[PDB]
Amino acid sequence: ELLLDSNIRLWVVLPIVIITFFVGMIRHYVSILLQSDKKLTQEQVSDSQVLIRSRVLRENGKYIPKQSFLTRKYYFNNPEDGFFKKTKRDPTMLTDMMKGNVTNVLPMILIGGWINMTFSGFVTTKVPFPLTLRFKPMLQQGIELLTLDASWVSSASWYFLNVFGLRSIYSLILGQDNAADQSPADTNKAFKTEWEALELTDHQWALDDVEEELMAKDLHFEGMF
Amino acid sequence: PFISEAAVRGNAAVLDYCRTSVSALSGATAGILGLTGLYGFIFYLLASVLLSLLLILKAGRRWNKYFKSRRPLFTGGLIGGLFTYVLFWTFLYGMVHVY
Amino acid sequence: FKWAIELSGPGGLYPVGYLDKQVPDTEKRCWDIALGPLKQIPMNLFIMYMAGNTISIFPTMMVCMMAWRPIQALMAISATFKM
Amino acid sequence: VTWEEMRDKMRKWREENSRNSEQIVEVGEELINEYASKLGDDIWIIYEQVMIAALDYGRDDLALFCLQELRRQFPGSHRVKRLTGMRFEAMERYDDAIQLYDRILQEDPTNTAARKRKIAIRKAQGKNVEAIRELNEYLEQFVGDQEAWHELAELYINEHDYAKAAFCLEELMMTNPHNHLYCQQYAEVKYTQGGLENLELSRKYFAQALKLNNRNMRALFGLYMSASHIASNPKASAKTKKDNMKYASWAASQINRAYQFAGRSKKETKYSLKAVEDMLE
Amino acid sequence: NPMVMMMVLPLLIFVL
Amino acid sequence: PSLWKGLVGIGLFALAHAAFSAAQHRSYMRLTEKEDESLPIDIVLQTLLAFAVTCYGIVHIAGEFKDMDATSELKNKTFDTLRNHPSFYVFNHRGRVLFRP
Ligand SMILES: CCCCCCCC/C=C\CCCCCCCC(=O)OC[C@H](COP(=O)(O)OCC[N+](C)(C)C)OC(=O)CCCCCCC/C=C\CCCCCCCC
Repeated sequence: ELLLDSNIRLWVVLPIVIITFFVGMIRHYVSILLQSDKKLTQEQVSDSQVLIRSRVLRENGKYIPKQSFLTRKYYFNNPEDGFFKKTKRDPTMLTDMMKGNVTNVLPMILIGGWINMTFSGFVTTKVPFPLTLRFKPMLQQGIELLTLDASWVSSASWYFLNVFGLRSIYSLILGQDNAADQSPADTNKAFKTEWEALELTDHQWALDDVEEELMAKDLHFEGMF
Repeated sequence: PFISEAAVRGNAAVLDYCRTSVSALSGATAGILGLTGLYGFIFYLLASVLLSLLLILKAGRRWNKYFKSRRPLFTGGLIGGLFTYVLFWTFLYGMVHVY
Repeated sequence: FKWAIELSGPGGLYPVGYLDKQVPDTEKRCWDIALGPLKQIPMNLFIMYMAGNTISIFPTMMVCMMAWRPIQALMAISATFKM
Repeated sequence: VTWEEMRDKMRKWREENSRNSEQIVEVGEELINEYASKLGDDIWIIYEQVMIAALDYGRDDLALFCLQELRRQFPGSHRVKRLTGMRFEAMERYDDAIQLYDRILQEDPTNTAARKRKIAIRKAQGKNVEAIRELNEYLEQFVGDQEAWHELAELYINEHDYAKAAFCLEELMMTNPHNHLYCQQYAEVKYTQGGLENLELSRKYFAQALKLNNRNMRALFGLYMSASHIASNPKASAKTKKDNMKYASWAASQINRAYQFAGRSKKETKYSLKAVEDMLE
Repeated sequence: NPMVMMMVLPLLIFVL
Repeated sequence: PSLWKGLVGIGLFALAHAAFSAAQHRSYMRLTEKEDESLPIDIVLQTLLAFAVTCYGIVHIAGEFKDMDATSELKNKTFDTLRNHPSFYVFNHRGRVLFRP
């Protein structure tokens, strides 16, 4: 094998892991700090909630009798009722959203570049599987060796492996669906597509056969205590 | 019947937590043993099915109300487990066998 | 029934959604849905192939491209069929 | 009996909206007096309930303490502003509360708490018609608020416009298919509303509630009595007559079973037997 | 950094 | 029970000890340079047993599953709770007059 310097472990192996871990935590906390809810006026939230009600009705109107459902239909999509017909209406926001989208990966690549400069010229760890020789130019940046086994990796790619393999740990400790990783706008068209979709939808009163499917088996009663 | 989003999300979260922890531990163990190459990767698969067996024990009987099917027990987030497994494998095989 | 009490009677804008009058108003797509990804995948594949040295200088981009249109479709084959 | 135990009990008593003001105010006072510093900001939400209970409990002495702490901690906060509004309403001080809610609305129009509190003031003043109108107007901008929807249904039931209440309960079930309480309440409202054309819906929804929960024995004998009323109605057809007789017989069998279980669970005189003595009648 | 540029060009590609 | 948590701790400790042993054994080779190229049976058995016990503990530590059927936790919700509507509270009831003002 290779008699690697022990001091490479205490200052190039562990610090990379610590930096990656706490930079991920920093990124997640900065992401939650930056997020601010955009101000919404009454009309937009009102129409969003209205289409929410329409979609949930389309989903589970089976538990509602037929006359109530077709009255819903009359109210939603019918000339005479009027609803769904008489219901319609470098920039800072683009720069802000582009910067927010950029800040999810670019800080990782900048940290990688800084690590590649700072820790250039080492052999940090041996990747325990035989990587291909054609992968040499990116795993072993800063090394002039030629016959060195491809399984030996410099600092930058070791940090990259660390940042790829630590997202699951982030989900483990930080919380479910954390933001530390590496990876309606228009209502008129929404109104029209809801119109067409709920026109295409049908009715099936799920209570037409509940009694017969209930009469078949006795009612569970144990555990009353 | 009537699935509840919160409960299924909690079940997915606990399964993912168990998978991530077991994959990290398996990486640490494979690094400890000094397994190298394909023989290492197979071990991970073995570890995975071991976890599956444990999950089968954890769900146990009457699991039909816990999951629609046993499939997420076996192949639930396998690649996410593999990434952390290889990370911890490299970590331990580096700070145990290389030096 | 000796205790059949009736509680209805007087009914008093109207609540939203209410309407008093009782109105009496009342292969194939799968082929296109499958051919969608079958035609969109080569586009990303063609872009990645035409990248050339750019793809070689971008090891992560190739993996993302191969996992976006392909791989994911194979992984979500059951989901694609169910959709 | 450790502070974690009463903290968890308070959390449970908050998750489901209970109104046992005495117990919750006692536990909250104990928590904020003995174990106030034993845990962090998690008592702050408690400081909400504790005052509301106080206003429910009538013990206004600690309401000022909680309000002053929250205000000194959270200046210019809409939640604390609504909380001050409730404090004002505790003594029927309505004009100042209305002015405060109007100020909150003009400071933030998307806030929903102020509208609910102002209509609560209106319904406390007895102006039921204007309260109903205000709720109808408020829903026109916030369709989908389940709590206000159920409150409007309850107000309509109290004022006895059972058609509107039934409609609101129907749309509530649209929102929540899986809650058997809504199904039971709607079955009751429909049964109260009219006759066979509504009795069929009432019995169907009672059966649906029973399917969604076997223990809702309230809805069990509600279905039983609805079937019995359908049977007694002359307008019922012969096939409908025999169908509802079968439903009533099944419901009676289930009632005897349920009361037999009520019997084996406890140990006393057989009132449940007396109870099924009613069913045999 | 040549590495930073060669790894941020895919980032622009990843966004697009 | 809570002891499960304690169990997993010792498991990690066991694994940690294995690491030390492995390190020492590596030094062995780094001072023996013989054609052994094999770990002691004791260390591999200890590592495998620690892995088994730690994984079994972790499975318990993960928590308890939750049922998908939405009518599970809602079964015990009596009608006396769902009707309260905390936002629409009214304080013109007999509670204030009956109790100490
Ligand atoms: C030899 C290599 C092995 C690698 C070790 C990783 C696996 C070891 C894991 C777990 C054992 C600890 C068991 C203690 C119980 C913790 C969970 C619990 O049921 O108790 C609850 C509380 C609070 O729940 P929560 O919201 O915080 O959990 C997140 C919630 N969820 C999972 C839904 C997202 O738990 C708490 O006390 C807060 C603490 C939560 C657990 C902290 C452990 C994570 C810390 C470090 C992990 C790796 C960082 C360094 C490794 C770098 C090497 C590359």
